[PDB]
Amino acid sequence: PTVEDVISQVARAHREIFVQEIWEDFSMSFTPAVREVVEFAKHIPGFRDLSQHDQVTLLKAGTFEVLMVRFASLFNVKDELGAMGMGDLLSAMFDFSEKLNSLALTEEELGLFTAVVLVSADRSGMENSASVEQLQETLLRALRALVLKNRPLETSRFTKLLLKLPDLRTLNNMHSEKLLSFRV
Amino acid sequence: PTVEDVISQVARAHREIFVQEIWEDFSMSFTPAVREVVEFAKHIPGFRDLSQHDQVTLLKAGTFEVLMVRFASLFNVKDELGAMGMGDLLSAMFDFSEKLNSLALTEEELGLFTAVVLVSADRSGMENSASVEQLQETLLRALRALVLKNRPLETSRFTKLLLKLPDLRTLNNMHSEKLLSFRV
Amino acid sequence: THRLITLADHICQIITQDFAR
Amino acid sequence: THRLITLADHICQIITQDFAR
Repeated sequence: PTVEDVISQVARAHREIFVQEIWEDFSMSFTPAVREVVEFAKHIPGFRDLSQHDQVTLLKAGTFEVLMVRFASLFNVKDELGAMGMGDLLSAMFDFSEKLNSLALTEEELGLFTAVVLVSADRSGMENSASVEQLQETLLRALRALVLKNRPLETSRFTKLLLKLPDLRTLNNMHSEKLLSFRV
Repeated sequence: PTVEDVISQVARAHREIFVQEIWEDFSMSFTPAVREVVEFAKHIPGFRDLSQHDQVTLLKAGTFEVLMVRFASLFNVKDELGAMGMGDLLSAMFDFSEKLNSLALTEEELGLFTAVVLVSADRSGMENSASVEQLQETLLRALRALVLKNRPLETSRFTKLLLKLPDLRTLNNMHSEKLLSFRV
Repeated sequence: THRLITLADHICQIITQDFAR
Repeated sequence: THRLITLADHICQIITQDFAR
């Protein structure tokens, strides 16, 4: 659809949807967060035209990275929780978010960036990888428009945002294997 | 008994007796180690004349600190295992052992120091705290003799060893609450 | 007792459970 | 599943079990 519809639709969905006791507490944070990401995805123009398999494959591949972006905003200035093994994670999450906040993304930019991250996940296992890619390009097209309407003289603004993607792949490849804990 | 008997007896006992897969592996290291400490204690002249309650009370109070001393030798030069939450522990254990190794204790000195650590544990709960104290003094008496026969010009050698005790109390007070994990 | 589960495996479980509801 | 136990509590257990044998 039109660049304006996509921006509007995504931004709206983003606005609406978003001792060892510490480890248990962190551990159960993820369940509602993952469900928030799943609901957001459903509001992304074209996501629910992908096959069930491809939808599910993208969320599995891309949800951790989206959570890295969401934590980013939910961080701080001050900021510990090292002793649970979430040390190098939440400390990696802090440094990433610092970087992200330097861009000073508006809520529309952040919402649309977040959507770009989800559909920019690794595509190993796609039934129709081409459909996933058309969706990615649609979203990146909108993001580029948005960013250039917003800041015409910063022409590498979109470039900087796109550079967050390798970073997210790295955080993903290093920390998605961190252990959670749930009292049986 | 005589200073020579104590040194001999303790030194001998010391010589004779001494992903998440990493966390499980570390976790089960402690069980034989704790049993080694319990057997050592039984060879300490006068330990088994303390009441069962006092014996048990000392091992509970003092075994973690003894393990800190044992790890000390079983460390290295190079040296990771941060991600399990044993980060600030094994890293505290590294710095303590560095300090300990600078003294360059002989095996007799280390053996007798180790015994001093066990019986120098916090005495909250002692049926006969005076008996525990006479034992402590006996062992410190021997250690002082030993250290001064060995290095007569370093007169603060025994002083430096005694300064490891507050350190051990601190490591104890900070890290004894670290979580272990055992597959049920 | 506790269930120890990787952050990645928890994510797939929740996605799977969410799509089966 | 797993049992999560503090290093301190594991130590007392092992001492207790060892003295009861």
